[PDB]
Parts: sequence; structure tokens; C-alpha cells
Amino acid sequence: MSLLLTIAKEYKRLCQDAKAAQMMTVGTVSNYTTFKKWTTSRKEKNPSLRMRWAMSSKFPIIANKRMLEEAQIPKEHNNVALWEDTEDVSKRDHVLASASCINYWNFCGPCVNNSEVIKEVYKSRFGRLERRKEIMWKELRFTLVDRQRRRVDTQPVEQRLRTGEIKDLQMWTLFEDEAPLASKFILDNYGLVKEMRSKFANKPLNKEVVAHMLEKQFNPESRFLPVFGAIRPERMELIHALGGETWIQEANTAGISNVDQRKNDIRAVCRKVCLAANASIMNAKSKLVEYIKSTSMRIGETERKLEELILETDDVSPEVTLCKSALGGQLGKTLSFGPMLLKKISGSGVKVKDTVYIQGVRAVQFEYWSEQEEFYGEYKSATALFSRKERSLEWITIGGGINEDRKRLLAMCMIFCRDGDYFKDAPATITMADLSTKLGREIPYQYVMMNWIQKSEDNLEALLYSRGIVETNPGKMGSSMGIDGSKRAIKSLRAVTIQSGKIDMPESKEKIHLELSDNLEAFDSSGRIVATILDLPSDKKVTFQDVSFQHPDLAVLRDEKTAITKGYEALIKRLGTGDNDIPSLIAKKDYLSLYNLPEVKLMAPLIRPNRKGVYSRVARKLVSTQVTTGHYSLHELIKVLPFTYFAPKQGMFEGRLFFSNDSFVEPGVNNNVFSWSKADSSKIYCHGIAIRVPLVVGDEHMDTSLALLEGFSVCENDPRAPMVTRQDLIDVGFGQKVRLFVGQGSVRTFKRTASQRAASSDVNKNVKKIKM
Amino acid sequence: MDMKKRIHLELRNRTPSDVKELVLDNCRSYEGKIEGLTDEFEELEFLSTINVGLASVANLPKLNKLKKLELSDNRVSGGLEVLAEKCPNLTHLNLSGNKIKDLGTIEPLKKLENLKSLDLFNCEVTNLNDYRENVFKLLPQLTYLDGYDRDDKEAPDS
Amino acid sequence: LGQGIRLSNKRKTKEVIIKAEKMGKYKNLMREEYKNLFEPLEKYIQKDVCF
Repeated sequence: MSLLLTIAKEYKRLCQDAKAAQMMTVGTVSNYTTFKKWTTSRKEKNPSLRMRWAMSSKFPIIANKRMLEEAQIPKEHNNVALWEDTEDVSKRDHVLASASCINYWNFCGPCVNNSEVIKEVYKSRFGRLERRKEIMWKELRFTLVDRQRRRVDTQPVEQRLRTGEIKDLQMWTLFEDEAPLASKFILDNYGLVKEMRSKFANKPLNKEVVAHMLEKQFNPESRFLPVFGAIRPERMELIHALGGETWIQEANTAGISNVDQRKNDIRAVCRKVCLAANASIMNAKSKLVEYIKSTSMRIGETERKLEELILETDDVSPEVTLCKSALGGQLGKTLSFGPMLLKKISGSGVKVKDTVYIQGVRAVQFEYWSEQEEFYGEYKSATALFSRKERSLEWITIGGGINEDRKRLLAMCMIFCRDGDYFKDAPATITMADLSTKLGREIPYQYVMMNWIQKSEDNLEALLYSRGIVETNPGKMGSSMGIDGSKRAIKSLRAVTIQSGKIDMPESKEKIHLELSDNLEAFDSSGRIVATILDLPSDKKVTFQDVSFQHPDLAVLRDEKTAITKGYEALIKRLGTGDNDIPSLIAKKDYLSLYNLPEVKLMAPLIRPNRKGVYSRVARKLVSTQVTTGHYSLHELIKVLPFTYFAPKQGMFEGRLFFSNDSFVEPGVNNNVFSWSKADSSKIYCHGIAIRVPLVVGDEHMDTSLALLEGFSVCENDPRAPMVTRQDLIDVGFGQKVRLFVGQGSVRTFKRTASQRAASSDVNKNVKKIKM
Repeated sequence: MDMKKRIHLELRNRTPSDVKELVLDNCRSYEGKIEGLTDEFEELEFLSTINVGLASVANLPKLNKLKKLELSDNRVSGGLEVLAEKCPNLTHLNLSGNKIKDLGTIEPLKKLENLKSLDLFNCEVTNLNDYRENVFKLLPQLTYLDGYDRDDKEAPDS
Repeated sequence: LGQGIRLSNKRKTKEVIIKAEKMGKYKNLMREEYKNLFEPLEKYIQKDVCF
């Protein structure tokens, strides 16, 4: 308004100068950032002394002037000085104010209607508070603690994201007029944005603070700390008040934040799909990728794509690793040999060949690495630090707390190093059948011996006996391990050391881009294997909740419900741009041409034939009623259209529309067959399966011009077309052009025509036509 | 969205003096307060405001030709005195889905001598004893209540 | 005499349980109401009962 005119006058005055003009004319807008640093640069060494000296004065702060005049803030109440007309050297528009002035405002001053929005701004810390309040403390005890050092997360966070996925989110919720082009993360996560937008809209707020708080709300604070007991963010956030080196304040904190359940579900799904793709013989790679992209799952309220969560988590499991490898997702340098965990500290080497005779004379190749290399190893409640040297386990130290876990870790380590005579001459018990190739897929002798151990405890005992045994020398009695896993004995194993106190887990902030084979075995720029499908449980049955396996092979429904779902899908795919589609017809109010679509003609056979006319009447009625005015709900037409194909008739409609399979849908209420919500207006739930509706038009429920972006696209710039805003963008015609401003210092030309095709397929298929 | 944009959109270049109907359902109004309404709307005879986070009806301007109103899905409570002065020619009213506790809040509606039908559903008042009868004895001019007259006579379509 | 009294710390995280025969051994810990109802009868007690 008048303020706008003042801004224009100021811009004019500033351009009248020469230097300001040169700088606002030369270069791009990014220079602003640079200019933001050359100004207001001043620091202090010990702000503490300076603060005390400074606050001692009688008007130590600065403050706005007009805000005080408007706030009718006087210069005294009962004789205490509150501010004095004057000018700071830096701001030039601020006045020196007293500490007493702040107190004055809070006690009696300018009241505001409401302030509960704060609870949303700092939601993380109110969550901390609530989690604390729901704890039941317990006694306090004194003792020594085995605190192991390791990298963990201290901030419980749902839907952990990246940074590039945030810099955009902070705009569509706060600064939409200055928003950039729509990124994929937005189009995919629409309901999330809508939620974050519903709260911080039409409110008096400082927005920079909100953005900072949102960054914290989406940042898992990763720290390298000493830890004891279970590992959960709910605890690490207050570990300081649970136990130290000499004391422990017992307390139960198991039933809060429901975090690890999501991770175990994810890993179960990963295992399932990995096995599924393994069922194949030549395309398990593409099969797995398809299973991935053909799947989704629910998190709290929202539905997220699997491949998106997989690239955000950090669960180092032999399942997640494979998936993240297929999708080209980089990851850390962490190994996996069966259930155990491993990490290399130093050393090097290279592959080498050797052979062993299974029964009598049966040569079988097995490989082993060359020079000395250190490794840390982590099994359940047990740690170890060992060294391998030319097909032998040189030394090892342990700091666990259990005998069974100790023995299992030791055995798996011995295997990992091919130490012993068994790798020189396998036992009679094993045979060529147990060797490999369940159905053709070979197996290295390593995992063979692995399962041979997991089969019987006596195999493990014999394997341990393969390691040298001697008499426990004096003094080393404490640092010795028997066959049962006892901290001391009269005779103990060879080259072993024990101790109380776990080993400090190493650390490295490194990333690597690995690959995998057609047999589901990943490689890392070397012949080393980081993961496989033999190091995971064999199989198990589970009933996954709030998941969407939208793939034929990964489906249990029959042809009837599947046909209904596919008919709905096809009917939705006509929700794009261009004439002959439902949006253009709605705009033209041609409610009749919808009845003659081909998709309804393909879904008609599924309708109950003895009452198809009556239902048809009702459906057409609703459609006209919604179309003639303009007050329609897109989630009801897509539901009732399949019935408008036949001819109306007479009869009593009793509230429900039945198909030929004794499954109905009701016009207005959500059911198992067709459900949706105003929260997530971009999804349709049919028989549990989810369907993503494109964003071409926005009906009464949808919000803020974020529901038209999938209908627009970029085109060659045309200076003839007009320039408009982001709100009038809805009044354009399908197929028209218009110029527009995007983000900052950028103008482009858009056209309301979509392009459903992506680049994956086009790149993937075209690359397959070149390897011939 | 927002009642302002909704209104400006419904007004497809039409003056706010020749319309006979308006609808603003599935919108939002800051502080549950009307925004964009004036006395300019004179020929308006119908209104529909549903699920807009409304809480009070103080701001609504003077509308005489109005003869039907809908305020369901909101959380209005207490302000029914404003309806008499602003809209004295009203006949049909609906409040199902709002915060209504006692009858003292309903008493002002007696002055709407032009009132014929009222709709109270899902409110606390309905959970009382002798509520239909006591209401009828309070508002005698009224004939229909939630779609049913005395003796439970179902009302016609329209 | 029925089941004996029970002790507890402030926060109630710990709780001793004692029989009747030994309440004469911790008469100092018990609250005044129980204390004024137990001493005059200690004479008639033998091990855990009242004559």
C-alpha cells in the first residue's frame, strides 16, 4: 500500500546514486549474500566482562522507536527512566532503552489475543518434556559401569530428511510467493506440506525463527558418546540423568516414541523383497527394483515411498545395504558376516586361491586375503578386536559379558579368517548336497561352515577345539578363556585375551559408492563382500500393517478386487490435461460426455446387473448436481462414475452401490473399498491399496495452488504471453501459455500441459539397446 | 482456503447487489470471525457457511431479504441475539454441529416471528429430558424441529 | 496377631516386610498411632501372639 509506494520512492532515491545503481545492476542477485557480510561486522573477546560493564549503565540496550510510540510506552510510571530520544551509530533508526523498559511491557503493556502457536514452533522440546513426564523413576544405586563409546542419535525425529529437502519445505509453508519450481519431494509429500502450512498460516510470527526451529525438528543430533544399556534416542537425550561412571538412577522408559518398530518393520520388508527377487535366476536385480518402486508404507498419518525412506535411514543391516546398493545409494564402510558386525581398522591385502577336500578327495576352491589386517567385531552384548594374517587368526581380545555370545563371536571370527584345519580338510559330516546350489546358486565354504555351526553346538565345540589349547600360565589366569567361555581356568585356548569392559567402537565419516552382482553379493572396489543374502535369517511369516504392495507377484487379492482397483486406476489416469479428459469437461460443464468414457465402459461388467439402472440414475444425478454449480468433490465422481454407463430406471435406492462380487461403495462415507481424507487429498485407498491422484485441478478441499503444479510445465519463452501471479494461475485454459516469476530473480514461461513420462524408463530402456 | 478469496471467486464480476444465494463451505475464517461481508448484499436470500472454524456471529452485517441460513460443523456458542437485529425476516435456521449447552442461549430466537424450521443435531441440548416439548413451549411460532413437527410429522422435500 | 507392619523409604522405591514378633524390635520406626497401641500390650506378648 502506501508502504509499497514508500518502498518504490526509496528504490528510486537509491538508484539516483551511481554506486548503488552499479551494484544493483551488475551481477546476479546472489551478490546480496556477499553484501550481507561486509556490513555489521563487530565481535568481542570476553562478552561476559563486556556484558557486565555494559548493563551497569542506565540505558544499556537499543530498541525501535516507532514501536514504542505506537505502543504508547511513556518515559516513566512512578519515577524510573524507560528510554530517551537518541540514535545508535549503526542502525540510525534505533534509540537507547533501559532494562526496566522490558519489565514494564510484560507486567502491563500491549496484550495479544493468543500465543499457543509456540507449542508448535518448539514441538521437539515440548515432546522432550512430555516424554519426561511419562517416566516412572526408580531407586538409585552405586557401582561401576561399562560405558562403551559409539556414534548414536540423541534427538527422536519422525520422517528424517536431508537438507535439500528442507530448504524447499521452509518456503512452501512460509514464503510461497517467493517459492521456486516444484521439486519432486513436494509433489510426493503433499499432505505433509499442507499440514505444516495449516498451522503457520494467517498468524503474526517471526518466520526466520520458525525456519530454524523446523531445521531442528528435522535434524537427528548425531554424537559420539559413552553409552550403557539399551540404545534409544528417548534415553540418549537425558542420559546425563540416568547413570555415570559410578552411579545409576534406574527408570523404565520402554513404552515411548515407538521408534525401533518402524526400523524392524522396514528391515522385515527389505528381507521379504530380497527373498522374492532371489526367487528369480536372471533378473533379480530389476525384479527387486520393481518391487521397491511398486511399494509404499505408512508412517503415522502419511504414506511414504519405500525407496525414499531407505535413502534416509542408517540401519547397517545386510538387507538395507542391498537395497541402498540397487538404488545407487552411497553408504558407510561397514561389513556384515552373518549376524555379527565388523569394521576394518587398518591393513590391506588381496584375494588368493586355495582348495579343500570335502570327503576323501573332492577339491573345492575357497579364497582368503594376504597381508595382516586389524578388525573390530560386534555380536550381541559382545565386542572383540582381532587380527588376521595369511589365512590365520593372529590375535584377538574380547570385552563382552556372556559366555555363549563370546564363543559364537570367536567362532564366526575364526571362520571370517579361514583359520584352522577344517578349511584345509573339511569334515566328513558335510557332503556335496550341503555344499551349495539349493537350485544352482553356489555357496562359498565360509557360509557352509556357518550354517554347519548354527546347526549343532557340537560342531561349534569341535571348531573351537581346532584352535590351539594349552595350560593357563600363571598370572594370565584372569586373561584366559576356556571352552565354555569362563574368564579363567587351568587350561585355556591359544592366543586369546579377555577383559571386563567393552571396546570403544571406531568412527569414520566416510562414504562409498558400491555395486552388486546378479547373485545379490555387493562389492566395494575390490573382491571383498560387504553383504549378501546368506547372512540373513532363512525365512519367516509376518503380517505387515499399513503397507501397499502394489505389484502382481507381491499381491494376495483375487482377480475381482484387483480388476476393480485397476479400473479405478485407469479411470484416474484420465485426470490429466487435454480435452477428452474430465477436467476440461467439468470446466465446460459437459457432464454427459463423462458417461460415454471407455473406462466406465470397461468397469461396467462388474456392476450388479439387476440394479445397474437405478444406481446409474443416482450417479448421474449427483454428477449433474456437482457439475452445474462448480461445488464438487473430486473424490466422489471418481467413485460413482462407473455406474453412469447404463440407462436410468425406477426403483428404491437403499444407500449402497454393489458390484458383482458383493462389495459395495457408499456415496459420502469412506469404507474398506474406497476411502480418503481431507488431510491427504492426494491419495485414494481401495482394498487397502493406495493410489496417487495427479495434481491438475483443485476442488473445495485442496489448498493454496499446490494442486495445479502437475498440470503445468515449462516451455520455450514467449514475451507475448502475459505475466500473472500464482493465484490467478487457476483461471488459465488447458494448453495455454503464460509468463511468470519464480523464486527470486528469475522469470520463465509455463504451459498448462503435463508430461506423465519420467526419465528412469527412458534412460534404462535406451541403455539396454546399446549393449547389443 | 480463505473466505475472502472464496467470495471474490464466487463473485464472477457480479455486483454484490444482484445475487440471491451464496455458499462458503469448506473455507477458513481467522479467529472464527466473518471476513468480507457487508450490507452491500441486499437481494441475497440464502446463505451456507459450514466447517469454516467459526466460533461467533457478531460481525455479520444487516441482511433483510435473507430467509435461510446454515452454520453447521462450526463451534458457535452464545451469540443468537445478533441474528434478531441483523436478519428479522429469517425462516429456516440450522446449527447442528455447534457448541450449545442450555436453553437460555436459544431464548432470543423467539423474537424471530418469521421462524418456521430449526435444526439441532449432535448438540448437548438434545441429551436433556423433555427437550422437544420444552423447546416447543419456548418457541411456539415454530413448527418443524430437526425435520419433524409435533407428532413426528416428517417434513416434505421443499 | 495378623500379618506384620511393612516399612518403606520416602520415594517408596524400597519396602521391608516384617512379622509381628519383631515389631517390638523396631517400635522406634513406627508412627505414633501404632506406637501408642503396642507398648502397653508388649507385656502380654510371648513370641508373636497376645495372651
